[PDB]
Amino acid sequence: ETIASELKAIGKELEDQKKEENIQIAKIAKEKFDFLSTFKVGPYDLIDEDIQMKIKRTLYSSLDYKKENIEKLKEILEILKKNSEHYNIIGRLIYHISWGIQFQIEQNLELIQNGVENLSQEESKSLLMQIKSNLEIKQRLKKTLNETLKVYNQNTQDNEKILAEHFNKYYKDFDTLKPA
Amino acid sequence: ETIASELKAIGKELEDQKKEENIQIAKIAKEKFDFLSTFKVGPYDLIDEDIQMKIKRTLYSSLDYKKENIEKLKEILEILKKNSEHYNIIGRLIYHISWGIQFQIEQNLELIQNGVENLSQEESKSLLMQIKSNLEIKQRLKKTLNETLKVYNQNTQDNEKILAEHFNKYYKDFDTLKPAF
Repeated sequence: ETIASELKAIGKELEDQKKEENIQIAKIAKEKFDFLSTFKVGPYDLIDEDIQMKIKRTLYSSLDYKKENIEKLKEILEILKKNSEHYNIIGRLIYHISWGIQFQIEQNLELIQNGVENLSQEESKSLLMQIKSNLEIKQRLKKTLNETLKVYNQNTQDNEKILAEHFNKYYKDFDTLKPA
Repeated sequence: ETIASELKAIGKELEDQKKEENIQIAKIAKEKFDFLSTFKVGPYDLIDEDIQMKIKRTLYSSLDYKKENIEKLKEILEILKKNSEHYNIIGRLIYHISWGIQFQIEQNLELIQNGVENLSQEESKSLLMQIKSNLEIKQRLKKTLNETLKVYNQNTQDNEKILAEHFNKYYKDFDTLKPAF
């Protein structure tokens, strides 16, 4: 092909990405909006730095490292955390998906670091396609977080409208209050 | 007389509300959920401790000094502060009403501390009825804020429902995600 030349290149591409995000992520904990650093889905959950790293990677990346959107994500997660019934679905986003993706990427990166020559032709073929599926997932996710955010923003907007009109109704003066 | 006897008692009355709230408010001060202590309606607004005291009095009172409802009020005010257009209507609640009420209360308390005997019969009557209107309003406000907390609570609820539903739809798995294109 060479598939082993492709593979090695596709591995340098994502090992660069990793270095870019490593920096971008470093700055966010510098500027102090790295909520994921402390984030636990439940009360007494243990937090592993390496598992969180992976999660930051995908979540901060999809959000384009923007502070406004990372704050907005934090608020969404915080809202859902209130009800133990939402613990599971949050984990699916935070772990199964956000960590899960980085985990697959790391195994892929490893198979390449181990030597593409030590791979059967058909193994090299799966690795390549597998990598590409992971890259595609990242994008699917990015497009879903975009919607997640457009839904949250709308909601926030509606709440503002409602709240403001309630104030400009019962709060014009004393006369506009609650008769007993 | 003897509206004098009435006034005097309606005064030790609201002077009691003051010592109780003074304590209740004091607690909230070290329990560090007293946002009114640092709350400005606008960017570079000056904060007077005495004017804030009055506001805490009515605001924290109407919220039976419940730490949670006080947090909820803080969030409502914070949300509206974002748009400059809402500066006025916030002030009407915070100042004209919340401070305004305590201010009238203090003048009333003073007329009594000054001596009810130094008051005409006409004056004595108006004072009494005026006090009662203040004590009436103090309730209107309490009941209104509660409705306000309901409006906020409802909204919060709706947002939870919407968000969860969205989450369950898209985050169930990799396959539930939106298309890449």
